[PDB]
Order: sequence, then C-alpha cells, then structure tokens
Amino acid sequence: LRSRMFLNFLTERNKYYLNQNLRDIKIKANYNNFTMFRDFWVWSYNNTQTNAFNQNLWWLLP
Amino acid sequence: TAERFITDAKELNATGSGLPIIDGPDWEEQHWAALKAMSAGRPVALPTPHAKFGPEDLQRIAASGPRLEDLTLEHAERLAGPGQLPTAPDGVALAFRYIPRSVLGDFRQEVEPDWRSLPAMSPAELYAGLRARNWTSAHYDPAAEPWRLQVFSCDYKHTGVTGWPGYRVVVTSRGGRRRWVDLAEEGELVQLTEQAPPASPADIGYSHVFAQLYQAYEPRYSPEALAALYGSSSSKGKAAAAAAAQHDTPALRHLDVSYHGTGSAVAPGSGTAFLMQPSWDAVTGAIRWGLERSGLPELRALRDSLLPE
Amino acid sequence: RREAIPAELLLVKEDPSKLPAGVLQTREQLKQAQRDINWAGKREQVF
Amino acid sequence: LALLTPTLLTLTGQS
Amino acid sequence: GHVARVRFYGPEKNKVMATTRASAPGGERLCKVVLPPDPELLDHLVSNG
Amino acid sequence: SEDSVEQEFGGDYSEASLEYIRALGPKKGAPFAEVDPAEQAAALPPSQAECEAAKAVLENYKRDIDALKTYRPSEQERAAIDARRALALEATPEELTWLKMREYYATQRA
Amino acid sequence: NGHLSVVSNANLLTGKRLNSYLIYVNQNLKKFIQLN
Amino acid sequence: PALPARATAVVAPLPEKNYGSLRGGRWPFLYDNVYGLPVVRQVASYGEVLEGIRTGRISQVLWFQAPRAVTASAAAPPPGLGGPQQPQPPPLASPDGRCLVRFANGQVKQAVIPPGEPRISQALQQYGTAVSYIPLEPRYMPELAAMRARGAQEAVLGEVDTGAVATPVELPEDERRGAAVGPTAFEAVAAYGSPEQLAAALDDNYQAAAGQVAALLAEREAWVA
Amino acid sequence: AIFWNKLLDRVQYKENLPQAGLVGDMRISYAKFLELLKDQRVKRLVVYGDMRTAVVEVPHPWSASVLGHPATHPFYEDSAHNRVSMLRPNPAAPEDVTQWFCAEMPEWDMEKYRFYVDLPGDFWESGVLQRHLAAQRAEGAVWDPASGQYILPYRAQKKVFQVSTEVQLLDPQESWD
Amino acid sequence: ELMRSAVPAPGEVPNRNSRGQVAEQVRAILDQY
Amino acid sequence: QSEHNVKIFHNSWWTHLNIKNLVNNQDSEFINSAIIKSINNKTSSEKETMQLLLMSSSILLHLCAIISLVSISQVRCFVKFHLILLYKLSNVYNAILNQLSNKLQKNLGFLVEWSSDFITIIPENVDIYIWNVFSKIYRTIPLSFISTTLG
Amino acid sequence: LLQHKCQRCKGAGVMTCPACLGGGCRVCGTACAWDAESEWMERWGEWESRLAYYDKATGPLMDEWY
Amino acid sequence: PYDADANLGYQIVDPTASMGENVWNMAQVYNSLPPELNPLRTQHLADRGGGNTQAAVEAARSAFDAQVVMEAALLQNLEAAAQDLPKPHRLPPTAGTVACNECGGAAWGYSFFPNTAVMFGLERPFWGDTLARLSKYWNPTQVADPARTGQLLPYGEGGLRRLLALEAVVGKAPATTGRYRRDLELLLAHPELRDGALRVPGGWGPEGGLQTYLRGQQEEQARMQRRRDLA
Ligand SMILES: [Zn+2]
Ligand SMILES: [Zn+2]
Repeated sequence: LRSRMFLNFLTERNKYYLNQNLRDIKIKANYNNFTMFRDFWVWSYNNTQTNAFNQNLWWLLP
Repeated sequence: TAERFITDAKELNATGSGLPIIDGPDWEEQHWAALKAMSAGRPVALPTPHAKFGPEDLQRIAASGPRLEDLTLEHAERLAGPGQLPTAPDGVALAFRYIPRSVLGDFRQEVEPDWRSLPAMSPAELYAGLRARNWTSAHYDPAAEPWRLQVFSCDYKHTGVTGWPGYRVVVTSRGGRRRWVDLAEEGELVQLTEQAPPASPADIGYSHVFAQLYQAYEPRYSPEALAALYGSSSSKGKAAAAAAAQHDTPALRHLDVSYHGTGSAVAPGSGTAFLMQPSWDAVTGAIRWGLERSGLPELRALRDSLLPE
Repeated sequence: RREAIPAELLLVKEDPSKLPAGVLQTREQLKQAQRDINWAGKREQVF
Repeated sequence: LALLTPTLLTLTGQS
Repeated sequence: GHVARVRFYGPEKNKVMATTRASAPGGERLCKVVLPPDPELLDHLVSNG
Repeated sequence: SEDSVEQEFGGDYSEASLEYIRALGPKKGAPFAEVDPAEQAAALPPSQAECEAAKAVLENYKRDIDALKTYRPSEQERAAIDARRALALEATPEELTWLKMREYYATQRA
Repeated sequence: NGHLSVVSNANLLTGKRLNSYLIYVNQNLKKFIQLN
Repeated sequence: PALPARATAVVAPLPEKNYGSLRGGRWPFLYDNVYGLPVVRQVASYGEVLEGIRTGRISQVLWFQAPRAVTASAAAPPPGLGGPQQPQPPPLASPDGRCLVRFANGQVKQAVIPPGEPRISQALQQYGTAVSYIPLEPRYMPELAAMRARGAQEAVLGEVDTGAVATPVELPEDERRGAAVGPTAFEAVAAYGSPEQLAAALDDNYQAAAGQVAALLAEREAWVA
Repeated sequence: AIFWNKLLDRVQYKENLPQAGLVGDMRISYAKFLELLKDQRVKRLVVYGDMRTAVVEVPHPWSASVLGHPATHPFYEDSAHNRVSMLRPNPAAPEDVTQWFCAEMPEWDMEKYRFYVDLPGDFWESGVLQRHLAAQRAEGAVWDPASGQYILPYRAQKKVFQVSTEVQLLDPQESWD
Repeated sequence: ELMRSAVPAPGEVPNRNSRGQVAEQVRAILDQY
Repeated sequence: QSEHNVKIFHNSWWTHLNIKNLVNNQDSEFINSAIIKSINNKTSSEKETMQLLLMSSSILLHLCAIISLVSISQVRCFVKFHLILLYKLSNVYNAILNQLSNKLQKNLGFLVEWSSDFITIIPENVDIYIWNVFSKIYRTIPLSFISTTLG
Repeated sequence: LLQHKCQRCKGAGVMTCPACLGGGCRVCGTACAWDAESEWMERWGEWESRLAYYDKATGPLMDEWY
Repeated sequence: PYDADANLGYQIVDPTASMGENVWNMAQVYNSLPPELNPLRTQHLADRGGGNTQAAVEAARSAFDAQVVMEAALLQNLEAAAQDLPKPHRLPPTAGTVACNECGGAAWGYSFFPNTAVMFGLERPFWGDTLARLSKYWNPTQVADPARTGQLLPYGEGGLRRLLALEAVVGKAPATTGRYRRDLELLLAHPELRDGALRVPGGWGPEGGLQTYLRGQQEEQARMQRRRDLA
C-alpha cells in the first residue's frame, strides 16, 4: 500500500515535464509549533477577524 | 494581405535597418493650411508624386483615374543582422504592403445640424412614410417622392452635457426642406421580417423603422423569371433560368439612406473635460502627475537621504 | 540639378455643371454649416 | 416615490 | 406521464412544485423546478394529462 | 547507450524493474528543488574553441583593418562623393526620404 | 438583426514601446526560423 | 540621383460638394501632400454599392482598421495583475466604417459602410464578392511607435568635420533608416581627410573590437576559475 | 437530515460555489461556448440567479464515452481485468472511428472542466438555448410498421464523445445572505 | 427497455467525495483507535 | 442520505480581498439622466413639479435613514467611542505639530470619559460654533429658491 | 438601494455579434485563453502538477511514513 | 518527498489551530509556491549563457499570480450572481459579443436616487410577461400577400440561387473531435491496452498519452531484441 501511494504522488508531481539546497532554509524559519512580534501579530489578527481594520495588518508581514 | 520575408543582399542594401517613417499632419487635417492659403490667394508649394511612379505612370493617373495598384505601398523592417544565425547570412527583413489613410481627400461625414431650430416629425409619421415607399408592404404606392434619410448617432454621449440616446433621423424631401425625428426609445423588439404596426402608435422605436428600412431594399423579380425556374422540367434549364434572371429595386427611386456619427468636440481626457465632470480619482491622479513632474525629484531625495543613511 | 514635371498633370479638371442635381452647396448652405460648426464647438462649454 | 414609481418603472420595461 | 400535478408558486410564478406519480423512479416525491422562459411548456403540460 | 539507472542499479534487479523504474520521470528536477541538467546546461559558457576562434577572427580583423588604413579612394568615386555631398546639402529631408523610396522601388522593381 | 452605430472619425491611438518592438521582432524572427 | 520637382503656384479651391454620404471635395490637386499618392474624388452611396454587389459589378471591398487598445482584450489576465506582457491585440475593423470599393473595370471609389450591416452582409455572403482589410500604416501602428518617435526625435544626417569640409554624413548601418543615398563616414573622412583621422579612428574601433572579445574571454576564465 | 441538509445550504450558500473544476482564468468565449453547445459536448449548463452568467460543465474527452481508454480510472472491468468498451461501427459511415456510436457514461463518473461564461444581454430573446433544447428533445423511439417493431433510430443515439445536455437554473431566493 | 425512465432515481446515485472529504475520511480512519 | 456539517475555517478566502483596483487596470453618467428623462417624458409647469418632488423625496429618504439609524442606543455608544478616540488622536497630533511649528518659529485617561455622559464633557461654545456655521451656510436658501423658480 | 442598471443590455454590459451565431468576424472581441481545445490536457497537467504540491489529503500517512 | 520539499512541509499546517497561525507558517519562507517557481532554488546560478535562469522563472511566477487573481475575481462575480446582484468586475468582451454602445460597457452604477424598483421589490418581470414577449418576437407576421405585391420569394438575398448524403439516418458528422480519430484507431488495434493494470497519463497527440506507451513498448522491445542479437 505504501508503494502504490508513492508511485501515484511521484507521477503526479513529475507530470511537470510533459510540455543552494532548499532544505537548509526551509528548516530555518519560525513555525508555530502546533519570537516576540510573531505572537503579537497572531493575536491581533485573530482578535480583528470581523472588522475591516484587519486589512492594515496584511502589509506588516515579510 | 499577404506579406513577405526578405533575404536578398541587394534588397537589404536599399533599406538597411528599416525604411523611414513618413510623418506630417494626421489623415484628418492635412488639407487645412493648404486650403486656407489657397482661399487667401498666396502661392503654395506643389505636391510631388511618389518616387515609384515615373513618367509613364503620371500619364495614366491624370487620364482615367488611379488604380488600386497606384496606392499599395510596402514597408520593410529589418530583423537580426548579418552575423547572427545560419540560413540568414546577411539578415532578413519583414515586408508588408498597405494603403495609407491619406488617399481619402478632405472628405468627412455630414455635419450635425442644430436640432433646436429644426422642425420635427412624429415617429409614427416616419413609420407610415416608410411603409409608403416599401414595395413589399400592403400600403405601397409608386407616386411618393424620393426621401433622403440621414441617421445620426451621438458621440459626445459620455463626455459633457447634451448627449442623447438612440438615433436621430433627418429627412429631406423634394422641395429640399428638412425635418428631423427623435428615434430614442426602441419601442418594441420585432424581427427584421415583420409587417405589423404595434397596436399603439406610441410604440414606434428604431426597431420597426429598421425593419422597414431592411424590407424596402428587397429585390423584385419579374414573374417570367419565376415561370422559367418553375415550369421547366429540366434541371440545368432551371439553373440557367436562375442565372439569367433579372430584378428591379423600387428603393432606388424613393430612398437614399446614410449613416453618420455626430463627432465630438471635447477630448475624453482633456482639461475642459475635467471641469464638466469633476471627480476624486481625477484630482488624485492629477496631483500625482503634478508631483511626478515637480517634486518627484524626491525620488532623488531618496538617494540624498541614503548618503547619510 | 533638378527634374521638372508639368503642373497640368497634378491639377485636376472638373466640370461644375456636369454634376448631379444638388451636389454643389450654395452660399446660404455653407454659411449655415459654418454657424452649425461654431455652435457644435461652443455648446458644451456654454452649458 | 410611490407616485413616481409607475413613471420610473418604464426603465425596466414593466408595468 | 410520470407527474400528476404542478403548482406555479412564487410572487412572479417561475418556480413550480411537481408531484411525481407512483410510476416514477423513487415513488412519490415533491420536487421544485425553476423554469426558463420556454413558450412551449404549457401545451406539453396539458396535453399529457 | 548504458545511461544512468542501469549503471547505479544495473544488476540490482531484473529487466522487469528496469522498465518499472524507468517510467517515473527523467531523473529528479525542478519539482524536487534540484537543478535539472537541461536548465544547468545553459549556465555553462562556451569552451576554449570560443577563445582561439574569436582570437583568430580578431587577427583577421587586425589584418583587414590595416588593409583599410593603407586604402585610399579612387578618382571617379571621389567625384561621386563630391556629387553625393552636394545633393546631401542641397536637398530637404522630405526629398531625402523621397529619393530613398526611389532607391528602394528601384531595387524592388528589378 | 444588427445595429447601425458609427463614429465620425476613428481615434487611432496617437498623441514602454521598446518592449513592444522587442517582442514584435522577436516573434517575427522566431516564426522565420520555424518556417523551414 | 535626380532631385525631384520643386514648384509653386496659386490655385483656386474647388466648390464644396455634398453627395449625401460625404461632404467636401475642395481639393484641386491630383495627389496628396504628406504622401505621394493619388486622392480619390468619386464616392458611392448605399444603394449604389448594394446594386453593384447584387449585379456583380463590384469585385472586392477593403476596410480600414483601428488599433484596438490593449486593455480591451480578453486573451490573458489584464495588465495590472503583473504578468509578462502580451504581444498585441489584433486590430479592429473600421469604427467609422470607411471603405475602398473596387469595381470590375479597375475603378476604385470610397464609401462609408458600417461593418455588420444587415443587407450588405447577406449580399456579400450570397454573391461571394471578395472582402478584405487594409493593414495599418507604420506611423499609426503601435508596434512601430518607437520607430516613429525616433524618426521625429533623431537627426537626419550626421556631421563630418576634419577642418576643411564640414560634410553632412549618413548614420551607421545599425541605425540607418532609409538607405545609403549620401556619403558614408568612411568615404567622407578618407577622400576629404588625411591619414591622421583614418589612423586614429580605425585604431580605436579595432581596439574596441579587441576589447569586446578580450572582456568575453576574461570573464570566461574568471568563471572557470 | 432531510430537513437539516436543506436548511444548511441556504445559510451556507457561499461555500457551495464550484471550487473543484475551476483553477485559474477558466473563462471561455461566447463563440466557443456556442460551438461546444451545438455539437453536444456540454454535459450540464448551470444558469445562475441573474441569468447573465453561466458555468459550463464539459467532461474530459476520455471520460465522456465508455471507451476502454487507459486514462479513465478502471471503474468497470471484466473478470479478466480488461475495461469494457461500447463501440458500434456505424454501418452507414464506416472507416471513420469518430462517427461510431457508443453509450454515454454516468454523470457521477465524469471528470469535468467547469468553465465560466458571461452571457450577452439578449441571450434569452435570441433563442439559442431554445433551439438546442427543441433539437435534442424532439427525437425519440419509433414504431416501424414496415418491419412491425419498436425502433430507436440512429439519429437519436450519441456518437463518440457526445453527451446529453442538462440545463439547471438556480433560484435567487435560495441564497439567504 | 422502452418504458424505462432515463432519469435514474433519487437513490441509485452513489456518493462521490471531494478532496476535503477524502482528507476528512483519511483522518477519521487513521485515528479510529 | 448523509448529513452535512458546518464549515468553520478559511471560509471562502476571496472576500478577504479588495481587488477592484488590480482587475480594472488603474495603474455612472447615463444613470442620473435616464431617470430625469423618464420623469420628464411620461408624466403648463408640470415637469418642474415632478422634478422638485423627486429631489425632495430623495434627500428626505437619506436624512430619515440616518436619523433612524442613530436613534439606536448602541449606535450612540459606537459614535461616542469613535469621538473620544478621534479627540485624543487629534490632541496628540496638535501637541506634536504645534510644538515643532513654534520650534521652526525659533528657527525663523479614557475611562473617566468613556463611563460618563456625553454633554458634561463637551463645552457649549462648540455646539454654538456648529450652529453658527450651519446657519451661515443655509441662510440664502429662500432667495435662491425664489429667484430660480421665478424666471 | 442606489444601484441602477443600463436598460439596453440589462446590466450585462455586452451585446451579441450575430455575424457569428450562424479570417472571421473582426468586430467582436479577442478569443479567450481556453478556446484552444488542443491545449486543454496540457494546461490541466501543469495545473494538477502545481496542485499536487499544496495537497495535504494524504497528510497523516505521509507524516507517519516520515 | 518531505526532504525533497516536493510536497508541502512536515507540519506547516493542521486544521485545528488558528487560520491566524496557519498563515504565518505559510508565509515564512516561500512556502506559498512550489519549488519550480521558488527563487531560492535559482538565486545561486545566473550566467552569461542564457540569462533566463533568473528571468524566465520570474516570468512564470508572474503568470502564476495573475491566474490566481483571476480566479479570485471570477469567484467574486459568481458570488454576486448567485444572488441577483450586479457583478462588480466588468470584463472586456469576448469572441462572440461586442460592448454595449449605450453605456460604456460599464453596466451599472450608484446614483443618489433610490431606484424605486428595488425598494418596492418590483425587479423581476413575472414569467408570463416574458413568455408573451418572446412568443410575439419569434413569430413575425406577413400581412401583405404576394397576390398584389410581386414578391413570391422569401426575404433575403440571392433567392434565385437560393432556390436551386446519409443525413436522414445517422445524420451529421461532428467536426470538433478529429484530433482523436488516430488515437481511437490505436485503441482498436491493441486490445490489451484496455486492462486495468495500465494507467496512461493522458492526452491526444503523438507526444501525449497512449502513443507514448506504444512508442516506449515498441522501441524497448526492438532495442532489447537487438541486444539479444549481440549474443
Ligand atoms: Zn462574432
Ligand atoms: Zn449598456
């Protein structure tokens, strides 16, 4: 079963062609595990979900 | 409408990187200064024919009229040069033929009358008058005088006051006198092949009028052609009968129709168009352009602050 | 050096009396057309 | 506006 | 002939509620339809009882 | 022949798994954050063939440029340049492009 | 059916462009090389 | 290279005409001013073209065209979303409906017909009279706007100055628009100059080519190392 | 459920706009849509509330008929696991496979593009949809008295890649904004 | 086969699940225990 | 027949956006005429009466809507909160900029209000200013109306 | 309440070109990006490839395999 | 695939936190794009050779964002048309329609005048009225008779030439799908391709779908049979 699933995902991603190392940085980033400004931004955005003022928050992230 | 690729050294020599572009007054203003000097009486320079005619051509043109061939020029714009890629050892040019707008003279559409001091006619009257000169109708008569119709569509509708919807017809009769009809408000939608008044003579809009204008120009055949295509037991006999049949169009004796657009006198983005319809986007973009011209050198104050940074 | 062409190959020849009935516009007609063009020019600004 | 409604209602084609 | 009744409802009467006979796939149901401006539907409705 | 997958695997499996594996993509590329061979192949400049071929055309350029420096015009084309510069000052740009169209239609008509 | 609206004189868009000319001649020479 | 005509005279404008379809006809010259081509003087009506088509006396009709501004095209997301620029929208038929009509006997007239009219459409289709569109001239086309801008921006002829001639000269072939109808800078400096200018300029442009290829190879060896 | 399942899609109507078969700028043109309509490639037409916008549903060409193409998921198979196909060689016009007859696939088994289209402001009073409806619904079974039997004619069957159109109009009042 | 309805039934339409729904199913079965 | 669930997540994701300026490529005039044309066309000095009736009805509709809105208590709370916010922010701006202004001349809490009633914190000269400005703006309506209607 | 609609198109904003309802018409619009029927499965392939990345329908099994 | 970063990361999102948290994690390092468009993959190599490695990927990112914005706009229009509202985005005409001349192509607007038909709920036209209108528009009438008027032909042009196989059985041949004819033929020449073990990607041309598998099979069988010829 684990095999089929891999073959399917592989062919679906490899359909791309029919027409440094990234993991280094893609490990290095602040992910909210499910440092000072992140939690403030998150709480503000979650407490301003209903109003239009929320818009001004969007221009403040990287 | 068919163009050409050019890979021929002697031909690329006479052009190079592409023929020059002729410039001057745009096609709708070339004859202003010349005509005004003409009527003023001063001596004005002569026009020189194009460098492609020669002696034998000017004799043909000033004799019986110009041909289509006397107007089609061509143009050649050179692509990549000599030392770029194989199969093109010296370069290639695009050659395309075309006719310019200047061939049309000082000809323009009919001028828009002054609709204030002009007598009016009801649309029902125009509908009856077009039924009169429509030989496919039941109310036809061969005694009606010829009518000249000019149908105007407004063009300063979206810029400035006084624009109008719909069409405006100008009728000219035998005496040379004119009236006009205000065919705004398309009355009731009917097909082009419709013959029935709308059961309320206030329901005449350009639908019925254009139905009658389309029906009046139907060709009328003589019944002998019909007998020839009908009775002949032959097949190609019927074919030659339908090929040799003639017709007449009474519409060429009663109506002459012309379409015009009442041109505008205000540019859709000019300054006299902003005073007539002020807005908010207008002033914002206007002072944006103003700062771009005047104080956008703050784009250099950027670097001026980035030196102390 | 220059080349010369006759000027009588470039001036067109017309016949005012050989034209259809009402093709040529009279004086009052041209004056009306001029007044109309002026009105078309100044109407929107006046309003 | 209820007085003017039969007049304004011709902008849609209705009664 | 698998519908018994239709009832034109709405303030502008473009929706109809349709009753499906026992001779229909799935027995009796009440089904709502929004109709296009088709000038041929009334004859097709009456001439099939 | 003898390309990648039957070098690394090769005798690792029967010929069945050869086709089996061969049908899942070229090697591993842009969909996998890699740098494909075809896209990297442009990131290399030309070789020394470029070098001494362009040096040879440089030497030919020097040869013919000093050939130009030892050149002098003839007597007939000199009077031709006389007439050409005369016409160049004694015309307008309009007549300039006019005779340019004359030249183009001359080369085209024949 | 149809409609009979007509303007007096078309406004040819006269009164940046380097990219336009670039893409133009580029597509032209691409077609040229793809002819043969 | 024979210099063309250069004349002048006083002429009386022609009487203005109103054929119903168009007004004007005050032009007393057989050609036009900015171009060198004959102007037409005979116009057609609606019924005239309709009958010429019905009886077959008309062979082919041609329409003028318009630029069709790019914002009014639906072949890609709009310019403003930031995608790569699309080449060009195809040009529209004549909005004002000008047309040149071509007769069976070589006559070419002008008329006004709205594209898509009811009767003419059916007549064209039934009788198969040829239809076509007159391409746009390079001074109006939007892909050659840079070329026309330069033609109105550039200077016509370059200047040669060695101290005794002050010769107007052509532009290099990589920038020469029209042709080689005047003198080249090569000839202008070699026949009206001295080996001084020859030596200096040819030395510098040769070393320019040499430095071109030298930068090429230097950056190559900077890459490989 | 029979109640709740209904009421819930009244309050939550914005969640049920199609999000599966529409990906990017998935518009078609009015002429392309008209052409697809005339030749029976549109499976379901969904005209919306204002009647000036539509979502065309067009199956993938290999998921339209029951051809055993090895691009359709193996829904229907034999004992020896070979997909089934339902071709019929058109005895009137052989030698051309695209004019053969074949059954259509159940709508709940098609892979579908969901294209967007703006209708003109005179779509209903031009009669294109009415012409199509009348053309496709005016053909059915027949009785042949020459051979004394019931008969489904050839002009009433679907050639390869053709489906039957289903027009469905939505109710503006079913929105509950 | 002449008097069949061609409108199948409110019933014989089997379920077909979207992507979000297969994700819901895969979660609710992977942590069934 | 299954049963469906309420979806509480990134709900529809496309109303989070005001994309009109991107799609319309920036980087209502046929309306107010068809209206007046209709009331002129369908229904001895009658058109002027119909037009005055239309304009009065429209202005009154907008004013009645606004007054009916602010006649709700919680909306008064809303406007009071916005007023104290704007007052404090204007105070900050005023202090800062006036101080820098006389510097260039040199060159050359919340709860005490939020829990108290409105009129005791605002002076009366403010409302007298508002009233004077209103009066001065509209004090020429009778003469303009009379001149307009009478030739 | 304040929204009005053009009465001639009925808010569509766009009328029909009958010349096409029956090298072609030159008055009526530029064909859209999806009129090319011979480019359908290619574009669909590119898009489904791009969509395969974002997908997390098989998130738990991929996670426990990792 | 979690290490080849071909799929989204290990635990970037799970649907039980806050969309507030789930975005922040999404916009950390270009996780909002797949690898093939990510510029981090290409920022290291850009050379004299092509100049496309950092340009022809930015020219693809742009089309990507354009398509995403177009989807957002089309969905806003669909939401405005699910009710009977006017659509907010006025898109240019297409290959079968022209712009309305009366308006600019702008189809509506705000006016300060209350639009009495919406306030009084009289917007939609009462089905029977539209039925009558369409029924009287599709049925024109001819009140004149060819008896007096000398017109025996119907309206139109070229009537004389207007009046000069198996369409009555099978009927018309559909001309929109010739591009698949070839493929179908192959699907008949090789029945074994109809088994459930094979899953071809899909497409029509020789470079897509069934023909790819056929070419692979034939070339590989010939290749390794000629490999048998070496020994
Ligand atoms: Zn069209
Ligand atoms: Zn409109």
